[PDB]
Amino acid sequence: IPEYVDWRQKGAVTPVKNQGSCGSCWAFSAVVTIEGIIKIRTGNLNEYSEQELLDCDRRSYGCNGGYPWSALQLVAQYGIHYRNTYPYEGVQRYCRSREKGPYAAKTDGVRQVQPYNEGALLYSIANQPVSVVLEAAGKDFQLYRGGIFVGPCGNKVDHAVAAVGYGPNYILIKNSWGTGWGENGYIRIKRGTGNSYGVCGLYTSSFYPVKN
Ligand SMILES: *[C@@H](C(=O)O)[C@H](O)C(=O)N[C@@H](CC(C)C)C(=O)NCCCCNC(N)=[NH2+]
Repeated sequence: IPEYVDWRQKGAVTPVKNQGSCGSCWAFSAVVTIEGIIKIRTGNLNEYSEQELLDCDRRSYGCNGGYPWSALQLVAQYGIHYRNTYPYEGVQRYCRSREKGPYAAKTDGVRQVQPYNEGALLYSIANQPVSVVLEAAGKDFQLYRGGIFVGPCGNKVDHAVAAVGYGPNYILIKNSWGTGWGENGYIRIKRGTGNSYGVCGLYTSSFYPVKN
């Protein structure tokens, strides 16, 4: 795998989004991986519905948090609608996937990256955007403005995001806190420290969709 990966340069990453006050990051994270794998497999970049996963993933807890894996499993089981068809409302409502017509995309399955292994995650990122989790509760992370972020941060993960690239000393992360946070909505998080957890627990729980 190469020294640098940046799926934005490959046209596989949609504009940065803002989840608002709702604890829906798990759905945003899942959607970035779906947008990426559909572009990789089909050549088209489309935006998908975070709101649909928020409403319809019965394993997750709406705006009270949830599971990227469960959201990805829903897309493999059933499918997902375009964002335009099922736009983001920032509040969990009744699942409306039966009343929105046929699904726009469908995946084949969901695979977990071997946890607590930076190279395994880099290998995954070299193939496609990956859903990852990190500790975002620290003000150091909350106030991040740019550069390669080293912390301070612990490994009490609480926030799902998406890894869309990497370089020799960082992993490139698409956050869901709007374009005014970080580097136009992104953070570069230091890698190569030899911590198994990853900086801010970044290697704790990583999933990606499979699409034949
Ligand atoms: C993300 C956010 O917008 O803050 C959101 O809180 C979330 O997805 N949290 C996850 C933490 C990481 C993705 C690991 C989470 O805590 N999920 C667990 C489900 C919520 C807890 N239980 C209940 N019953 N609500």
